Amino acid sequence: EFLAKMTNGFSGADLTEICQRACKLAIRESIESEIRRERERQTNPSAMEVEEDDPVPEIRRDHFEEAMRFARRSVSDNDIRKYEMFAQTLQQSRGFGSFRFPS
Amino acid sequence: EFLAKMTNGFSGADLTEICQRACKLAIRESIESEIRRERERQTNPSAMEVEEDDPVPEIRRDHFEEAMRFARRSVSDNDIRKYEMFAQTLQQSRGFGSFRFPS
Repeated sequence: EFLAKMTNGFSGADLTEICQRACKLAIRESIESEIRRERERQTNPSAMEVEEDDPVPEIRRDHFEEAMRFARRSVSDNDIRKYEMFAQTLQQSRGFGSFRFPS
Repeated sequence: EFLAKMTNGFSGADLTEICQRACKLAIRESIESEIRRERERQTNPSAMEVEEDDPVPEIRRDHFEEAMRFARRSVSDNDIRKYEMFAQTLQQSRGFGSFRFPS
């Protein structure tokens, strides 16, 4: 809900990217963990991995807060202004309005 | 009031003409009467003009109904459409609308 009143003029095809961006960032943190989990120096067989790491089982908040910094509105202000000018080029009761019938 | 809901898209400078048109038509009927009032044939001095004619002491309805037939809208539909497009080129809350404050 905080993402709602922060992204005002974003199109629907744009905030479907920032969740794919935060997904991509969390996969980057997961493979980052799995490239150093097997990189154990003085790898003792004692104290086995019966407790798993499980570093990122879901998207955290700072993944969103980092992926949100690359947000970008696709449509400009000049094209939403173009479609509003097309809505008024369309009629939408282009005329009198608010009349009544004789008794 | 019947002239109101009959002249819809007339400008204010246009129905100030049709009352000058009905005035001009009633003056035409008044001088029409005064060009035949003094044109009495077999003009007897008996039965004097102690009762005046007074043919048109005000504008009648058919003066309006005849002058209304030469009504003409000055502004077109393309220029009222131009000013509405200028109203939307103007902002008039060109944006979000309808937000609230946190509790």
